[PDB]
Amino acid sequence: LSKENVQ
Amino acid sequence: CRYIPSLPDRILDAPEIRNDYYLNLVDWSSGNVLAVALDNSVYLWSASSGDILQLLQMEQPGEYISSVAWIKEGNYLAVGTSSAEVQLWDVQQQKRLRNMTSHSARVGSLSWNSYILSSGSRSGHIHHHDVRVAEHHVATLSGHSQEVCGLRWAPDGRHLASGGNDNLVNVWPSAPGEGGWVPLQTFTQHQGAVKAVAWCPWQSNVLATGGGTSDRHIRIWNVCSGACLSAVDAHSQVCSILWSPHYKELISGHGFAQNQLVIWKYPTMAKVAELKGHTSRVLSLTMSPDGATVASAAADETLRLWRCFELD
Repeated sequence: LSKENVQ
Repeated sequence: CRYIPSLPDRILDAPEIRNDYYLNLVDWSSGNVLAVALDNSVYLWSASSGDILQLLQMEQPGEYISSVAWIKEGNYLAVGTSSAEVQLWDVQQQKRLRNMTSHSARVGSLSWNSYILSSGSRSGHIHHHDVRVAEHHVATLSGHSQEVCGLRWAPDGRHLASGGNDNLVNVWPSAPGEGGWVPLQTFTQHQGAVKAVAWCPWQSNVLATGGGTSDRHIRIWNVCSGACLSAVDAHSQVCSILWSPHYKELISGHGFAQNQLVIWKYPTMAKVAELKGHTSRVLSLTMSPDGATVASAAADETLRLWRCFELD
């Protein structure tokens, strides 16, 4: 996941 | 309550800092040297002299630095890479003593405990490295199903905390047991990635953790009892926490909306200060050796150095 890098 | 400047003392420039929440791109040495990973290079900056040095630049296309951490005495630097290496650098000589491989994916977090260097990876695994010997890889701790973005040894060496993008916090023993490497604790209450992990310097078994955008909380734990002693809504993803002995406070770094530092009184968890300035999200906090100054690194490609814990 890139959960914390998503807008 | 006392004077805490609303502005940074110094603002260093950090061009091409990689705006990736999971990485740990800054660290402040006992020798007063800031190490800073900007894309595929690491820079050293003495807070004494002001001297700047490009320590290293990655060799291969597409590779970048994913973590940095100084050894206690500040003369060697650990560097994790997107290519899953943990490199060890002699900083005076400016040579690379080791290039340790073992991980299957990028190495986003690092923590030292004497000559053992612990490394965490996007794979979820944590490795202990005995950097003195040839077979460096002496342990595997497998308690995460996603990126280990927070990794910190307790000041007294009795515990290792790890935080993940699986929203887990694990507290590991310093030595395996009959079961082998298994956590002493596993805290599931965070609802987002936990990159922010920090041990109370004056209360052995007390740990602070901070959650990502879907969580937004700071949590304090007793890792002996398993208790959550406190949960505070910080209203923003929490990227880093530091403790300060000086006034018994915590400071945390944040992103949206206000991209601020917040200073809290412990153990009341009352808000003392907010430190505004950063124009994009804070990525990392690190502390100077005298404990007076916090460095914040953000996605606005600046490092602000805040003299917020000055003494008398």
